[PDB]
Amino acid sequence: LGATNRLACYSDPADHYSHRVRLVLAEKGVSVQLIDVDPAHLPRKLAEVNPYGSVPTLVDRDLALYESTVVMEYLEERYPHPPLMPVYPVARGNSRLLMHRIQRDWCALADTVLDPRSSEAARTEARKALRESLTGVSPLFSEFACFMSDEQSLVDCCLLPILWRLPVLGIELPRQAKPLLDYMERQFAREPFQASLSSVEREMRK
Amino acid sequence: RLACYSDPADHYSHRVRLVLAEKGVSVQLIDVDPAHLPRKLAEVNPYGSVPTLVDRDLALYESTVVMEYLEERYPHPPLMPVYPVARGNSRLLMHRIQRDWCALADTVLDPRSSEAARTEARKALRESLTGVSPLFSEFACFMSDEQSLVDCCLLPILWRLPVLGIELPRQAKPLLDYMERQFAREPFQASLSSVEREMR
Repeated sequence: LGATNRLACYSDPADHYSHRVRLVLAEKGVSVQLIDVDPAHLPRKLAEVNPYGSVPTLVDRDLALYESTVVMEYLEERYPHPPLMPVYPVARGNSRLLMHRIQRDWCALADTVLDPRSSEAARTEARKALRESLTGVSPLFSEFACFMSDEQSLVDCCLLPILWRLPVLGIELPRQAKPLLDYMERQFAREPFQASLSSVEREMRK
Repeated sequence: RLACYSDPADHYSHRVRLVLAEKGVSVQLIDVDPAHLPRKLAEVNPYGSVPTLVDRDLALYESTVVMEYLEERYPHPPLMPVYPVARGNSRLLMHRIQRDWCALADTVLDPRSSEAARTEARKALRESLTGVSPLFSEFACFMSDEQSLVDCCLLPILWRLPVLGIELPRQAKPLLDYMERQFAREPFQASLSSVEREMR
């Protein structure tokens, strides 16, 4: 009788994967009960719906979804307004490809830097590799208002939680990265990004 | 023609050959040796991965990106449910097939792996498949009554059981029944490489 019946999200307030989803929810303006989870003490209602006990986990009546991209895609399709994906197959495939490249080229490296199981070498090299990669891609931010598009999209939702975390990743971008820095300044100021932040995430910057 | 860079032995490439077969689209298949990466593939895919789909101005890779592209590009016949909830459940089940079954299949087949990891992966895979067999009685396809990208992830692993060193127990009848009809389907037969044939 106590089964889930309202939209809610099990979210680790410190975790960039959870941030992705909180950001997509904030862009959609939908009503959602955020449920903070400690990643070392999973709640019981989460375990009985996600046998991997990962977050973010999105639940609603007769619904349990996890893995951030599954969730984000569910959200884009369930709540079309406003659109965070292009509609036609070519553009849509290019946005999904770019989300996969962000995951492998950037998110993986951030995860290596943050994970206490990483060796010294691994963390340092990843941290350096991530800094050089973002520096490398920076000129592309002079070409579109968002990342590889003039439109807010799930691409941005994947990238922004990492960029928000550069200080906690021990990374600073050089002056030549102005375009990427300008993107960050614009994007962090948007109301939906400001709404996506947990308190612990706020405390990660000034 | 659309072109597809495909490793004829690789289950991930098999997924995309199978989707292409389901959609009946005319495709130039270019076989790739993982040891020797074609220049024209390097030009469009900086990771040198397969399967890779190329059209004019289009280069897609990662098997799920490619499969979803093919579902949206060539809508007939549909390989995904139309509505957001059932589609989310279909994507979730593809994720679970990936982490529970494909990852185990990958460790078995990787020549880099130690013998102990290969042994446990075989056993884990054998048991999970045997456990879900009852589900195959409830639906014509895997967790649905319509051919789907879910089956497309699953079938290349099922095909590969003998090379993985797994036989399903006689009690797994609904799963075997699913295989018996699924393997005989014209698109599935169209999907097989000469090397995949040689695995049974």
